[PDB]
Formats: sequence, structure tokens, C-alpha cells
Amino acid sequence: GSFVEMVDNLRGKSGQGYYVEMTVGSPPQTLNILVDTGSSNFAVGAAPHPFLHRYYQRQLSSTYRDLRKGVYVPYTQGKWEGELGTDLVSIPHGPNVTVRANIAAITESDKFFINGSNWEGILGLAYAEIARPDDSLEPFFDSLVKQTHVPNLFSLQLCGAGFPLNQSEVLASVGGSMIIGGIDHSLYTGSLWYTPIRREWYYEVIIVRVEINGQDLKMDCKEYNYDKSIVDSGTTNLRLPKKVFEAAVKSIKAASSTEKFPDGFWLGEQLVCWQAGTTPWNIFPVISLYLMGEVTNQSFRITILPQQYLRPVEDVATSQDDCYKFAISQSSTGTVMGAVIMEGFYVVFDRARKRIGFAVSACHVHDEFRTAAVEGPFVTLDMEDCGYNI
Ligand SMILES: CN1C(=N)N[C@@](c2cccc(-c3cncc(Cl)c3)c2)(C2CC2)C1=O
Repeated sequence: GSFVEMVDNLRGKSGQGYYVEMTVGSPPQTLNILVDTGSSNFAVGAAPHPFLHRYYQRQLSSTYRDLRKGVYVPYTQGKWEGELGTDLVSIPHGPNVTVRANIAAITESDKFFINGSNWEGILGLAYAEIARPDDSLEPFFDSLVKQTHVPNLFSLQLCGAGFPLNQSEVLASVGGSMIIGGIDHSLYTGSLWYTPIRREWYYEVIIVRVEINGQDLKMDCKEYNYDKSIVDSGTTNLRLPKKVFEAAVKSIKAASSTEKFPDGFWLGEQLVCWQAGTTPWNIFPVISLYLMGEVTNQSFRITILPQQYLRPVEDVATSQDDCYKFAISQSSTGTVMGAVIMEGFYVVFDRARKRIGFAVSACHVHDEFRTAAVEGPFVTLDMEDCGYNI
């Protein structure tokens, strides 16, 4: 482990997001910021909100610069409005550098902030193409690399606890690591396997095969990437295109058929509970996603367990049962490898070499009989045809 200052610098959980401490302004104002590989703006609460106990106060920063421009950002599940500016930003448990970065000061929002998430803003780590209002607003990581000697790479180890964390526990627990500018070997086991970044906008990848307990889903591989496949720390679930979700759920139901679960469970809405310690992990299948490799006609696979795709939740009766929600859900905007999938792996966002690496995480949840895996190589032909073009 060569990056001790950054190891264990994240907190949070898949349902509410993982965040890192940052400072903004002069004197520094401390804020907790969601790590989001699915967006490209650095946007922070800058006005009072019922769900915020702190926010960025521009009038108190001597280094604040107003860009005299507003930004309106609507999402599917919420929206916000803000004022653009720049200021000096640092990451206390990070590289020992301070940079001048763009900041969207959020003045109005709807369904954006989460009660009890403990974060006050978002750090969009994806590329300028998807920055708001347009690609001229340089994202944070691009500023960091341009202004310093930090290598153009970061890596994420998101650590799911494997059980519910109450309000106090989630604040006191280590949620993982964000290594800025490097790869920390203590965070994974086995080898790192890399898949190309198809295009630099989201962190887009190409899935070439899907198995449920070794059984090929057998769909045209273009379906797996319709209309894109991305790696997104800012989505909780593994999200699959509608037709892929329908085929995968049918296969997961068949593999787990010795127990019948209600429709609401498969819809990711209702929890399922078992007596303490008796969760029947073994009846649920493993899921393997094969990704395009860096060598021609070569792929590798990542394998996740039900300990990743069943998200621990507290029972409505705060009982002693062990309860979960199904964290695989349908999408109309492509595959999203969200936080519950990332919790199985150490993920290297190697921007310098336009590739994403995966290795088994040293903090993935498993049982005595099965573990997550990253394995290869496999011979896979015509992988380019798996990518979707509009
Ligand atoms: C899909 N997605 C992102 N990748 N980030 C967003 C976001 C915004 C606010 C909160 C969360 C969030 C909430 N709960 C759990 C998580 Cl993991 C993330 C995500 C948005 C900027 C585009 C969002 O909707």
C-alpha cells in the first residue's frame, strides 16, 4: 500500500452514496462530497436547505471568483439550479495540493439532497462532454491534472458493510478509499484486468457476454450495451436495459426457484427478510459480466455474488432479521454498473491510458463457499459489434 494518506478516506453506503471530505475557499470550508463517476460537475450546496447542516458561503471566501452565469441541471429523479464560480479546492485525505476549480453553487434544488446522507455536494469525475451547461466548464479532475503533477488516474474501493449501518454507525464506519493519482495494492487481491474506455464522456465500456451461474443469457451482445454501458459510482443499483433485465430476472428467479419471492421484491421495491444469520445465499446465483479486453479478440469476466446484488436494509420493525432489497433494476438509458457492483471490486479509472481496471476488492462481502472474481482471458470474437451506434 503506497497511498496511506488516501486509504479509508470514504464514508457512506450504496443506498445514499459514498463521499469524501473536501475544502473550498479561503479560509477553507469543509464539506462532504459525493464521489460520482456518472457526472462531470463539482456542485455544492450554497444556501440553506432542510437536509443540509452546512453549505458553501461564497461571501466568506477571499478567493471566490464569480463567473456571472447560472446553471440549471434537471435529472430524472430531481434537479437543481446554481451559480457558477471558481475557488481554491483541496482534498484533506488526498494529494497534498490545492487547485483552482469550477464550482456550481447550488441555490435551489428539488429531490437532490438526501436526508441523512451526510454529504453537501457532488464531485462529478466523468469527462467534460457531459458537463453542464456545456463542455467548456472544465471538470474538477481535469483542473487537478492540469495544475499539478498528479497522475491522470484515480481508483475507487467502495466498501459495502454486508449489513445495515444505523445513523451513528454509518458516520463512524470506513466506507472505502478514493486513491487520487494512483493504485494502492492493499485494496485488492489477485490481478487487475482492464477494459477500454470506449469513449470519453461517461466512463463507457463494452459488455460482451452475461452469465447467471455459468448459464449464458445468450442475447445479441448489442442488447447488453443498448444504448451504452457505464461505470457509475453515483447509481446505487446494477441497472440493465429493459430486455436484458427481463431475461436476467427470469434466469435469477429460475436459479433461486426453491424459494418464491413476491413481485415487489423483483421490482426492487420491497424488502425480503430472513431470521438472523439464515440468509440463503447459496440459492441465489452468481452473475458474470464479460468485458472487452485490451488485446484483440480477448475478454475477461467479473463475477458478483448475491452479497453484492442484495442490498442490506433495516427491517420496518427494526427486528433482528437480516433484510435486503434486490439491487438490480431496469433502465431505458443503458447498462449502469452502480455502487452495488463496484462494492465487489477495486476499480481503476485509468484516464491516461483510456481504460478501466477491475480486481477483486479486499473489502467485498462473501461467504465461506464463494467469492467475487476477476478472471481471464477468454477468446471472444467481433467484440466491436457489441457496441451500440445511434
Ligand atoms: C445517476 N446519477 C448520478 N450518477 N449522479 C446523480 C446523483 C445526484 C444526487 C444524488 C445521487 C445519489 C443518491 N443516492 C445514492 C447514490 Cl449512489 C447517488 C446521484 C446526478 C448527478 C447526475 C444521478 O442521478
